[PDB]
Amino acid sequence: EVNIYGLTATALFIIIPTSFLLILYVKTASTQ
Amino acid sequence: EVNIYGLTATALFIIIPTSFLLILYVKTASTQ
Amino acid sequence: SSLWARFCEWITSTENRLYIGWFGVIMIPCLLTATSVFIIAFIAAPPVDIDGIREPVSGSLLYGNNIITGAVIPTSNAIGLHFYPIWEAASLDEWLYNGGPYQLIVCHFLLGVYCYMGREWELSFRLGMRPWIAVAYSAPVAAASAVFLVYPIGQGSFSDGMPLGISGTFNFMIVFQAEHNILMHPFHMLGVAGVFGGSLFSAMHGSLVTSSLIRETTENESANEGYRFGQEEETYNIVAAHGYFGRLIFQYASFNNSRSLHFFLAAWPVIGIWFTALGLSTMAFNLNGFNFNQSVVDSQGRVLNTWADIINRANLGMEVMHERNAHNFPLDL
Amino acid sequence: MEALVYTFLLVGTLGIIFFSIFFRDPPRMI
Amino acid sequence: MEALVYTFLLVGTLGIIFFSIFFRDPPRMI
Amino acid sequence: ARPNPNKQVVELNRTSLYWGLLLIFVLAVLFSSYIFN
Amino acid sequence: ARPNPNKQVVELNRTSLYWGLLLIFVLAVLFSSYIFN
Amino acid sequence: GLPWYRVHTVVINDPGRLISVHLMHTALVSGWAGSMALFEISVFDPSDPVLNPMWRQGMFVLPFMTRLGITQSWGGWTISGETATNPGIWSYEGVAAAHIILSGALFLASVWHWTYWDLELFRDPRTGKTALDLPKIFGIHLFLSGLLCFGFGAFHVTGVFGPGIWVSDPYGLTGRVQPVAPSWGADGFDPYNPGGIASHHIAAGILGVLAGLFHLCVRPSIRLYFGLSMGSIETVLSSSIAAVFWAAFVVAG
Amino acid sequence: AVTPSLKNFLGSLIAGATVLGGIALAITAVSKFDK
Amino acid sequence: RTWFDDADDWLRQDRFVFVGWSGLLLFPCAYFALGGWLTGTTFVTSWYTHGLATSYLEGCNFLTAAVSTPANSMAHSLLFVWGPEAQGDFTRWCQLGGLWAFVALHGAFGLIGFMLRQFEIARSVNLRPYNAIAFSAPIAVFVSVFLIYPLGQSGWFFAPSFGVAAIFRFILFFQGFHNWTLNPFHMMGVAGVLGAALLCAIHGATVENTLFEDGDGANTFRAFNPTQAEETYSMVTANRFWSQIFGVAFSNKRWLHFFMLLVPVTGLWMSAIGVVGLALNLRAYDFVSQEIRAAEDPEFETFYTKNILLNEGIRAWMAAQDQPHERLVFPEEVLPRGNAL
Amino acid sequence: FTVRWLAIHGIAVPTIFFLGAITAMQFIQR
Amino acid sequence: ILTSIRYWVIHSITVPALFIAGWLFVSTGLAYDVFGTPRPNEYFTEDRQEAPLITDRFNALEQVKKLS
Amino acid sequence: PGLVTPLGTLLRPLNSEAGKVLPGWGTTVLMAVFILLFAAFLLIILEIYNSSLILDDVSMSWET
Amino acid sequence: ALLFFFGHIWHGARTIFRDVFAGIDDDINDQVEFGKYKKLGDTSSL
Amino acid sequence: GRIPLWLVGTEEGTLAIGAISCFFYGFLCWF
Ligand code: CLA
Ligand code: CLA
Ligand code: CLA
Ligand SMILES: CCCCCCCCCCCCCCCCCC(=O)OC[C@H](CO[C@@H]1O[C@H](CO)[C@H](O)[C@H](O)[C@H]1O)OC(=O)CCCCCCCCCCCCCCCCC
Ligand SMILES: CCCCCCCCCCCCCCCC(=O)OC[C@H](CO[C@@H]1O[C@H](CS(=O)(=O)O)[C@@H](O)[C@H](O)[C@H]1O)OC(=O)CCCCCCCCCCCCCCC
Ligand SMILES: CCCCCCCCCCCCCCCC(=O)OC[C@H](COP(=O)(O)OC[C@@H](O)CO)OC(=O)CCCCCCCCCCCCCCC
Ligand SMILES: CCCCCCCCCCCCCCCC(=O)OC[C@H](COP(=O)(O)OC[C@@H](O)CO)OC(=O)CCCCCCCCCCCCCCC
Ligand SMILES: CC1=C(/C=C/C(C)=C/C=C/C(C)=C/C=C/C=C(C)/C=C/C=C(C)/C=C/C2=C(C)CCCC2(C)C)C(C)(C)CCC1
Ligand SMILES: CC1=C(/C=C/C(C)=C/C=C/C(C)=C/C=C/C=C(C)/C=C/C=C(C)/C=C/C2=C(C)CCCC2(C)C)C(C)(C)CCC1
Ligand SMILES: [Cl-]
Ligand SMILES: [Cl-]
Ligand SMILES: [Fe+2]
Repeated sequence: EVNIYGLTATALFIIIPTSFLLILYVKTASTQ
Repeated sequence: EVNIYGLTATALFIIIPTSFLLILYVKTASTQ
Repeated sequence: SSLWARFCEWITSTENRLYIGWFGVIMIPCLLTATSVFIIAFIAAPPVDIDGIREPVSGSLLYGNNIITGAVIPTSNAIGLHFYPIWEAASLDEWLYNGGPYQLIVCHFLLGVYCYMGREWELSFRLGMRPWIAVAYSAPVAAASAVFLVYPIGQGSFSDGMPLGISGTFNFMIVFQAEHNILMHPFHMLGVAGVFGGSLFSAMHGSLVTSSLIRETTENESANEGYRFGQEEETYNIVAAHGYFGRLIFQYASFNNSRSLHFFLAAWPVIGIWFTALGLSTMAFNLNGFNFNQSVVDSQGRVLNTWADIINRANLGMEVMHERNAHNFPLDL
Repeated sequence: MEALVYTFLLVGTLGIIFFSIFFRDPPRMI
Repeated sequence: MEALVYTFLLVGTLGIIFFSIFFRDPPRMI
Repeated sequence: ARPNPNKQVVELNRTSLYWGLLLIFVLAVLFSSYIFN
Repeated sequence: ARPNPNKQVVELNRTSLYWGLLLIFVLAVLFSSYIFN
Repeated sequence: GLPWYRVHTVVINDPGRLISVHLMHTALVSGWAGSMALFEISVFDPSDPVLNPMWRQGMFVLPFMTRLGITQSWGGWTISGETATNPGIWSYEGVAAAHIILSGALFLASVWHWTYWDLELFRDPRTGKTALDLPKIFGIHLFLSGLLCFGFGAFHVTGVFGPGIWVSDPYGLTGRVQPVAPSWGADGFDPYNPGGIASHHIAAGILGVLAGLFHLCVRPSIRLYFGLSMGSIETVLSSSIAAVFWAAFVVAG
Repeated sequence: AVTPSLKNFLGSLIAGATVLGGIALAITAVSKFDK
Repeated sequence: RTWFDDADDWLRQDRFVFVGWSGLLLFPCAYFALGGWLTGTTFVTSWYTHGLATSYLEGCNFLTAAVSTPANSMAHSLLFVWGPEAQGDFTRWCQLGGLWAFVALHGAFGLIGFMLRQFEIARSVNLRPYNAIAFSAPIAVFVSVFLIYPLGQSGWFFAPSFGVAAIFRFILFFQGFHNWTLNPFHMMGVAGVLGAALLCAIHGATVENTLFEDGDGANTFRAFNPTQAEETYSMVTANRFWSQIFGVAFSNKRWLHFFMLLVPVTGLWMSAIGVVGLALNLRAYDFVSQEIRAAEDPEFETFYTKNILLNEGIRAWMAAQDQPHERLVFPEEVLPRGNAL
Repeated sequence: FTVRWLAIHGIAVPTIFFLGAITAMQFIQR
Repeated sequence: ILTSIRYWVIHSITVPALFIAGWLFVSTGLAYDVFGTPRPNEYFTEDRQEAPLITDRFNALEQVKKLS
Repeated sequence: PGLVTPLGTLLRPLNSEAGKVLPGWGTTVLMAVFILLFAAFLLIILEIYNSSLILDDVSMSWET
Repeated sequence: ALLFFFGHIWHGARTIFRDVFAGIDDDINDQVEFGKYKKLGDTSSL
Repeated sequence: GRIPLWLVGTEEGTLAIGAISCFFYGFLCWF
């Protein structure tokens, strides 16, 4: 049986550091 | 039965527009 | 200098951010009490006998209720109008069974909102405005006190007050229509006209002012940067807006005075809500709605039917099903 | 399980209320 | 269910490879 | 002109940040009970 | 001094963007089979 | 400083980048088409079409392929129950994979225009500004739409060169894919007559070709030109959204 | 082969044309009268 | 010069009223909706379709008069005066309930003419067209409850009749058959309506209360020049007021009036979407979880499971006289009794 | 004529007819 | 809105004419036959002691005159 | 002075006619005639589909 | 469909009102009077 | 001079009050 929690853990570990890096990149490339 | 699809839908509808607004706010408040 | 003088100067200062004043010393702790009881009782309240007929009713999130169905259950009918605090109860597993936190939260929330109205007077007087914000705030205070205090006094039980929840609000409203026929009551139609006219007048004024904003910015950036804060220039051409409205409908239904327009905005929905606030208080004392049963009669003597004679069937259907396990004697609910 | 989701959403709404009240931009003059 | 997650992760890795190759910053001179 | 003469900047202030986050959480609080059913 | 004399700026270029995103997806591709089990 | 709700207004006056985002939108729609087709194949159960039809299973984009005649998969099973030998190129999975290939191709087409947007088509040869000739563009597009409409009605519907469409028993028992005889009398407007759908596009594409060539040739009046602001571009968007939601109530009804 | 439905129908396409013609004639009767 | 020039000279000449290029629609296509509603409430019965005597001529009052919907056997015909159901016989056309289909389908163009007249004066007097986009929301409401709802639901009979005591029947119709209460789109709608009614009272009781000092007497209405370059209410003072009482407070009276524009139209559009979803009978009726738990465990009894058991009591009592074309007469044993309440 | 002439008459002309009708309804000796 | 005295021949004479016409349009009972509403002893025929029920669609002009 | 392609040389006369429009009325009255015919066509098919206009060859029986 | 109705109304407004897209001009005249100017802004016969 | 507008409005108010009083009288026991 597939995990109840596994797809949630996968999607969270995808989306959270991705958004964390996108914030910093857009803040950086805004100035220059 | 609980919507295991539904909890992922809840978490995605939380995190995606939140990150979308945070990118724009940090880009805005970077300059000023 | 003195302790009391320095304390009064601090409490009537206008530089602390959220103002306090002298009504604030009852507004702040009492509403914090009501909030701190309500958040706990919305989450982890045990089931409550609302009926006094030994049938507990689940209302909290932990016992199989979501956000819509979650509610703080009102007090049992055997408790009546008796004041029932924590210290008169036996245990906290006995206070929560007989409609505990509703009795506390309602009596806290009312004393909170009256002192909040006093605070809205007090800060206006401390700044030097004209004092009539509290008069306008008197309308939802009346609308809260009519369903939380006046109607349970009239019915003689705290059971028939409004349950503190989304799905409980509608079970208050439908049974109120069943026993009192609120739609066929002229105060309630005045309140419906109040809320619909308030929405109309808000959308109309917010259209006719936004449609006359003076161009001060470009067309790439925001249209809200044209108003620098704390200026002296009228950012909307009220002459052109009034001319547009006069061409649109009438020149003798003018309201050319901006101050007359604002008096009309302040007095339409407030007087709209005041009549429903009286209407609930009148229906609390069993002064009923209208009644057009069997009005249209033919020349023989038989009974014809109208829309009132269909609403009578719907209210019979509600009435023979509300409070299904209590009523034995054929009337007085 | 879903009760924790409900409680998290209510507490997050109250937190955004808190930060909106206290950590706003100051409405500044001329 | 999980096969779609596997395929999505592999295709996303290949997409980041594609954007890294073609949409890099130009390595510029003096 | 090879560089774009229409590169323009998005802008989103703190008031709009609070409005957007409050909108998303209020929508979540409302629809979550019906989604979980 | 009431305003902070140490307000400083974070900086993250496009090379580091690609490295971070590739790291996150490679970690996901590796651990996803063991998480799903 | 633009607000967040008008960030696509930087391509009001940049038609190559406008074509680039048209291409990217088309690629995303085709990508949804292919992915939904593959997911619906993987969920779909062909076990018994007598008591477990397609619509009990919640199947969505497969009763459009079956509607326009795609009745066979690579597994060998068909819709009515028997098996067919030759699947050909065009099975369900082949249609899905073709849409994925379209998605990738339109992606790579979308990259090229915004990389090289500054060509010399999008330039007034007369005076030297960046305009576009909207009635002639409309004549071209209406001519193309008429050609595809006429070809679809003539060949693929009536079974001249295409394989036809699903025309069924009205009592819902013995439906199959058939070439359709286009009827031209008064029964062509009865919407329970597939000959009406057949004879529709034959007239529709011809009239569209005629009107498209008409707009390629003639030029409008100054009265209607200033009255509708045809030099602007956003009047086309306002007219197109109108036509689209007029179509939507028809396809819903 | 005209049914009674089409019979009473075509009078409506007559009548709406008469209404719009009455509108247009009411425009011409006073517009070019004044100018 | 030519035609379409003197016809633009006139229709845009100014008088007391303003007829225009869409006033030529609005004034003829409306006012017959008003006349038809007044005619149906005063003179015209409803004895044949419903079974209800609902006219001023039949003893009803202003509350209980309604231009009534046609019977269910007139399924979705447009019900013209001439044609396959009335054949031009005007008395039979009024008896068959054609007046409702006159007034509704005739004033649906009245709304279009009014919004285009509102759109045309805003081009004549050169102003921004934000007054036009607000009136689209009651048009969406009118279409959603009077037009799209009876189309996909087997009859014009299942439509709110033009009256006062008939709208109440329509409200209890939704409350007892559809459970329109539990619709999140209706939650959006009541939030929009009631918040707009809030913010109207707030702005009205704020602006003329933080007012400046121009006149001499206490009658502050007599101290306003309509041709004025100054202000009339202290924005800084009201900002400090509502900032210290409530917390967040506005600072931009562009955004204030735009927010007053934006709230009730958002509420009414987000109610119209739910009325569409109810027209397709995708109602917000019972859940899964509490029902499968309450069938197992008897003593559960939430307000939810009381509202469902009350709506069943609505739907089993009102139907046998609400819709006679079903031809059903319930015995008294079948009805939800409650054991002698 | 005049548009003002028409807007004065053509609304209020059937009004007295309907008011006399309603008064006759009310004085129906039923 | 105050410019009117005008005790006028066309104005002040024709208003009671419309009033008496609206009176007689009901009191003669003509409106009942014009718009088809029943009279207080005509709701129930002796062969039909119920509300009427319009059954079929295309023959309604033949059915309502039966129901009268 | 932009970018030059063979398609840029081919399709350029299509993007050549920058704003040449007719003085006067043009084909406006004929356009109005076609619009009225299209409105009558939609009214025809709407009343057929509602069966407020019964024909001979139109069955509307869900049985063909 | 119902949402594209509103989108169409918005773009139909914003197409025609391009010149006054972001605010009225500083010099709206005295043509907002009731009966003096006998035509709403058009200059054919005043 | 003319008959004044207040004297017109008083008589219009009496015409309103009489018709509304007859409306209540026909509301009570008439149909
Ligand atoms: C055919 C569809 C279509 C197209 C091509 C456009 C195009 C445009 N609109 Mg528009 N609009 C549409 C439909 C459309 N609209 C509809 C239906 C509405 C009514 C709701 C509006 C309401 C509207 C307003 C109110 C405004 C525009 C504006 C604009 C312009 C800039 C857009 C921008 O930067 O916003 C960027 C917006 C976003 C990035 C927000 C996107 C987030 C959404 C809400 C969630 C994602 C949706 C999701 C993917 C599902 C959609 C798929 C499918 C179902 C459609 C642009 C010309 C602006 C304008 O006039 O320029 C000044 C403007 O202010 N539009
Ligand atoms: C601008 C005003 C206006 C508009 C838009 C409408 C619109 C409508 N009316 Mg209406 N009506 C009006 C004024 C108007 N009315 C007036 C003034 C009266 C009082 C006499 C009425 C009395 C009335 C009744 C009694 C009824 C309607 C009905 C209707 C509806 C259906 C009509 C139909 O099928 O005809 C369709 C008409 C056309 C398609 C127009 C024909 C155009 C074609 C293309 C012919 C081309 C023009 C033609 C050649 C004439 C030109 C003359 C030439 C010499 C220049 C429709 C919504 C019916 C209704 O309410 O439905 C229940 C109904 O029974 N109307
Ligand atoms: C609420 C209705 C409504 C409103 C207010 C508007 C408003 C507008 N539309 Mg519009 N439109 C609508 C519905 C509406 N539309 C519908 C349903 C369609 C069909 C898809 C269109 C198609 C459309 C196009 C194609 C264009 C507009 C344009 C415009 C703009 C210019 C005004 C104009 O020429 O309109 C025209 C007037 C109307 C649409 C109102 C209808 C008036 C006629 C007389 C009704 C016909 C009655 C008919 C005879 C009844 C018989 C049928 C009945 C029996 C069922 C304006 C913003 C133009 C624009 O934005 O560019 C500048 C433009 O090019 N519209
Ligand atoms: C005021 C003017 C009034 C004019 C009135 C008359 C209008 C007619 C105008 C001419 C229209 C011609 C088209 C006629 C097609 C009839 C369709 C039909 O009947 O379908 C039916 C036919 C018959 O087809 C068969 O019919 C059978 C009937 O049972 C079956 O259905 C079969 O399945 C079906 O295949 O379909 C066809 O085969 C049509 C194919 C013919 C197409 C010819 C190709 C044209 C190529 C043009 C090349 C142009 C080159 C120049 C461009 C250069 C590029 C730069
Ligand atoms: C066991 C029970 C547990 C109970 C826990 C209770 C939790 C709730 C406590 C509230 C915490 C949040 C507010 C604290 C921040 C604050 O004080 O503002 C910071 C400012 C700063 O003032 C400045 O404050 C200075 C003091 S300080 O150093 O800055 O703190 C002072 O010197 C200066 O004069 C003045 O300008 O304080 C004031 O403006 C007034 C102080 C009192 C206002 C706070 C009470 C308001 C609560 C609202 C109640 C209604 C809510 C209903 C429920 C939703
Ligand atoms: C008058 C001309 C009008 C043409 C309108 C064409 C509109 C565009 C259609 C493109 C999609 C085609 C539909 C799928 C078509 C399709 O699926 O074909 C299918 C087929 C390939 O698949 P298969 O042979 O395997 O068929 C499947 C079965 O055999 C197996 O069971 O293609 C052909 O053999 C010939 C196709 C010719 C198609 C010609 C189109 C290309 C040339 C067009 C040039 C026109 C220029 C006109 C200038 C005036
Ligand atoms: C003293 C104790 C009593 C007060 C305590 C309660 C305070 C309530 C504070 C409301 C915070 C909302 C912030 C809005 C976001 C915000 O910060 O707005 C900020 C905004 C600031 O306006 P500005 O002039 O600064 O904007 C300038 C422009 O550039 C952009 O607008 O203020 C408002 O418009 C007031 C609107 C309040 C609307 C409040 C309605 C919220 C309803 C409740 C939603 C949550 C549901 C609760 C259920 C769990
Ligand atoms: C949330 C939600 C929403 C929205 C939705 C949407 C909008 C979706 C979309 C989705 C999508 C949008 C999908 C798609 C995807 C795509 C894909 C998946 C594809 C990709 C591509 C590929 C895979 C390709 C590759 C390639 C290249 C590039 C090169 C060559 C080779 C090839 C071709 C292979 C709504 C509210 C409305 C509803 C409900 C839900
Ligand atoms: C049917 C029909 C038609 C139409 C006709 C018309 C056009 C009509 C009109 C009508 C009208 C024209 C109506 C009106 C009505 C109204 C009335 C009758 C009024 C009443 C009122 C009163 C009674 C008063 C009230 C009040 C006020 C407001 C003031 C003070 C006092 C009180 C409050 C009481 C036609 C043939 C086309 C077609 C077919 C159908
Ligand atoms: Cl009792
Ligand atoms: Cl209950
Ligand atoms: Fe205001």
